[PDB]
Amino acid sequence: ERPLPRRDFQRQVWLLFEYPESSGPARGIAIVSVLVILISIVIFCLETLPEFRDESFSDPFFVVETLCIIWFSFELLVRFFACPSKATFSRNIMNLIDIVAIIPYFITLGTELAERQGNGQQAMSLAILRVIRLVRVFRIFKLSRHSKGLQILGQTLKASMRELGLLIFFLFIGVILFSSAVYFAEADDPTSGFSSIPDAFWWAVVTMTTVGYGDMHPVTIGGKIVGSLCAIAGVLTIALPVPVIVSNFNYFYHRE
Amino acid sequence: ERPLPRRDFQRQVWLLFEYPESSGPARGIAIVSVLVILISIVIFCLETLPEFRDESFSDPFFVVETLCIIWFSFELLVRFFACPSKATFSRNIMNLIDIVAIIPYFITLGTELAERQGNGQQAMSLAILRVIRLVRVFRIFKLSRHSKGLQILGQTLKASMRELGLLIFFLFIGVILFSSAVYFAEADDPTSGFSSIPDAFWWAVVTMTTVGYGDMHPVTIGGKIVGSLCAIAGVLTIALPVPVIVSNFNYFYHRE
Amino acid sequence: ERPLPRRDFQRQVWLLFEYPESSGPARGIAIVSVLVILISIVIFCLETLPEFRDESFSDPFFVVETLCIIWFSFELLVRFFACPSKATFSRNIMNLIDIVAIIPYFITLGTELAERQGNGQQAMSLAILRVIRLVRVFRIFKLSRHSKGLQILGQTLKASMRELGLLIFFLFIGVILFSSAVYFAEADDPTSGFSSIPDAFWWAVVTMTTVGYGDMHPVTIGGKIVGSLCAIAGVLTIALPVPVIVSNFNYFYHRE
Amino acid sequence: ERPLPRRDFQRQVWLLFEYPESSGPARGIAIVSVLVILISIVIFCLETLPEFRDESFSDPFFVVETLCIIWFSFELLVRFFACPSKATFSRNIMNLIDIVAIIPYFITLGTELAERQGNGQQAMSLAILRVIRLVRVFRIFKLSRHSKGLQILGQTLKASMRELGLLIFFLFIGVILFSSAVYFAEADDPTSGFSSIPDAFWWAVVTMTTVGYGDMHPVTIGGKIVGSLCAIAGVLTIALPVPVIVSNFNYFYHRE
Ligand SMILES: [K+]
Ligand SMILES: [K+]
Ligand SMILES: [K+]
Repeated sequence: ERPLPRRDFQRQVWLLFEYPESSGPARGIAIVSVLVILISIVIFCLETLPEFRDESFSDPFFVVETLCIIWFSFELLVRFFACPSKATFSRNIMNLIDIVAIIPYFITLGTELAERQGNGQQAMSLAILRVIRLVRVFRIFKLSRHSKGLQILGQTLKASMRELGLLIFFLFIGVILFSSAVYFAEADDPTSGFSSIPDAFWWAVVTMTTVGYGDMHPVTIGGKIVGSLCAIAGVLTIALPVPVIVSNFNYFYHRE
Repeated sequence: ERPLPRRDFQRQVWLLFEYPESSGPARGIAIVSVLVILISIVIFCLETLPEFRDESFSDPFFVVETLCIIWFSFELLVRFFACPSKATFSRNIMNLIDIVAIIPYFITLGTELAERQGNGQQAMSLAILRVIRLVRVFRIFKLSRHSKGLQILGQTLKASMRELGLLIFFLFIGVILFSSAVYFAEADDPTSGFSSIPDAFWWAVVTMTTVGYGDMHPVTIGGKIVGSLCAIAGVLTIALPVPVIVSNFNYFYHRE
Repeated sequence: ERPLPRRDFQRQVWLLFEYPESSGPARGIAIVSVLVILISIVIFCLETLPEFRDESFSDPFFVVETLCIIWFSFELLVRFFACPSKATFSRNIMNLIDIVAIIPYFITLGTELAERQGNGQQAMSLAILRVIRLVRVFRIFKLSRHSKGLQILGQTLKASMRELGLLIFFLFIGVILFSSAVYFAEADDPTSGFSSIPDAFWWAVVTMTTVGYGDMHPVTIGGKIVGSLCAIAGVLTIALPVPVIVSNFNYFYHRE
Repeated sequence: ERPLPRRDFQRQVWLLFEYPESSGPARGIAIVSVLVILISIVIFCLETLPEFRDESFSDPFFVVETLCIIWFSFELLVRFFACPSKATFSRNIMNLIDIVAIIPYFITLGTELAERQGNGQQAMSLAILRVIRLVRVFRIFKLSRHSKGLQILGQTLKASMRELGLLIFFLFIGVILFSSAVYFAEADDPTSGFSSIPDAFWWAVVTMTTVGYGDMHPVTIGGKIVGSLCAIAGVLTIALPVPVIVSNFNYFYHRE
């Protein structure tokens, strides 16, 4: 188990914010957290449309974000307020997700107020600002608190690291081998889409995995001879470590 | 078992219309029902061609439908006429399929006679009438009475609801994650098909499941780096709960 | 076992033409049959090129066929010459393959000599003559005499007829359902490739099985909503009876 | 086990160059070999770009190759210098990979110096020189010394030769059968991409394996009827001997 605060207000509060099975208020708090997470995801994925892109203070999009960040920060602060051991809090993982999901809103807001008002700046960089906007998407994983499915998935992926390594390794070797073969089989032809070996990598990964987008396909006979072998060998290299991961997931899931 | 009427005419009739193993007439009735269902499906799927679309009373298409509806209604009425318990009849499922397959023909016919003759109407709506035409397709499931395969499938799908939930959940998370990544990796380029994050959802679902229609594919290098990972992760998220459903079906089917 | 002729010449001959494990000559005869089969297949698949198509007596293509038919007929006649029981010969299957592979050459040749010389004819029909040319391809299955793999495959396919029926049935139901849904979701749009429900069948089969050729894909949002579900449900309906057939093949193959 | 030299310098040297678990220097040597292999692969795959292609002595690309070949030759020579039995050295496989990876650099260099200086030559041939450049790619397999994954893969592929034969055989039969059917179903149409049976082979292999590049697809109804059956039968013929190979790999990998 875990220690309990065994006190007057703090123990009651921590049982409220930690165990959704306790009472009516615990279920209410949990549903509130789920609703706010969903709202924030929709806001993030919606503000990127062509229509509102155009070319702050009262915009509809800029409000909702502040409300969601307020609620996340309040929840994190209260949850940390009554926590028995600090070492466990540091060693956890959900708290890392929460703090990472709260950081970017402070950085963006913080950066604009100080610099624009009292300095001349590029932005920072086109790349730097763009990079942050992307990190803002980790709010999905806050649903790990409310579903056993994601936690089972996390444990399965942690247990099976080595097989992931093997799968990527076999894919890499196959990609290099077949890219080289099909580039050299089509150098003499003028009308070929393969300009260099680093350009056939995309074709090799899209053919081994059986997606086959349809651009860059062989035309010479020597090209087709190799494009068949790539298709055949993709299945063989892909399907080797799948049973291990499926077995791990099934055991972790049906365990209880 | 089930109670039997244990009477003079009604018991004989219900044994005729319920158990196709009894006699010659039972087999004849069953084959008649199968023929009529097939005819009705062909009529529904055939009257939609470009040729007879053009821009009622004696049309070839409008007759056959009335005959099929007559036979379905007669069969349902007779089957319900001699039924021991009403609660079982309400709690069943095949009867729901039958009544749902009979409703739309009455609504369409019923609506035209009263309104056109004595009122001015839009139709109802373009959408409303169009919506009903689609519901007319549930006549296929009336074959659940005549094949063990469909009933095995129904039981398997009922038992494995949770794994279906998990599969859709993992797909949804993967879709959002990779759509966001590949939209942000291709914002700077002018010649890109991805205008907004809600526009990359189609690409993500068509790549994770390995269909790969071939429109909307990445062009920048940063786009290709992510389009490879989507292809790899689609297999992993798809192939997790398949063994459970296959095991359920195999057990339900080979049970007897 | 099987009866043996137990005689002077006929028993020796039948042991020569039936059991390739006996002696050196048996192995020589077997290799000769394999070489002739391969030659005939190459001739059939080669005479169809654009170059020799253009718009008989001494053509290179017309000779080789007569030689191969001569050898096949000689082998069949000798094999039947010393056969203990006639009922077994009729009830076999390899002999059916041999006679079916020998028939078309006689029909084509036979038809030209009598009719052209003494009558005026269309050909017979464009379709009739074309149909026969296709039947000429059953010469491949004569390799069932020389590989255990094909015979294992034949036994597996014979044992698992019912699961094949179920697979086709589920595919048919899924095809009709999703074709109807995606035709009705795209009637209002002008620029759609789906003209009628019988036209969406091709899209449904190419999407459920995850080939995805790339013509005929949805454009409206309502179309995409259904095109995702088709992709998901294809895997589910395809992957149900595969384990049974794989188990049958594995048992029949590893049995000995 | 294996014999040990049991001597003063040679035994110490062979333990250094053979067992990376011994000491610090053994780990250093192993990491050096890995770094050099990776460098050489990058050089080979990088010198083929459009930019440095243009239309030796001090080029950046021509140096690095000489350094890598020097190190490979030194390592091979030292490893062979202290080897107990010659028969084992000949019967090994890693040494074959090393000598094959060292040969091409000598041939290319050797050929240019003698012939250009004292003779007039074509090159040798466009094909001959091109063929060698391709063989230069076997440097990847030198990583078999430093990963258990590749060695497990080698043992699995050696054990399962027969199932590979069966898979290719079933694919070949299916390809011929469906190519013939879909060529004859589309001869009458003018606007068809299938000019001859040898031209439909590419379509058959790309459809059976479910890649589906998207050129060459059927247009007539008779063509679509067969293009569906090809898609269905590809899964059946592909998925038969996969369980055997997966079982072999799993046993060899989880053995220890
Ligand atoms: K696929
Ligand atoms: K495709
Ligand atoms: K595909």
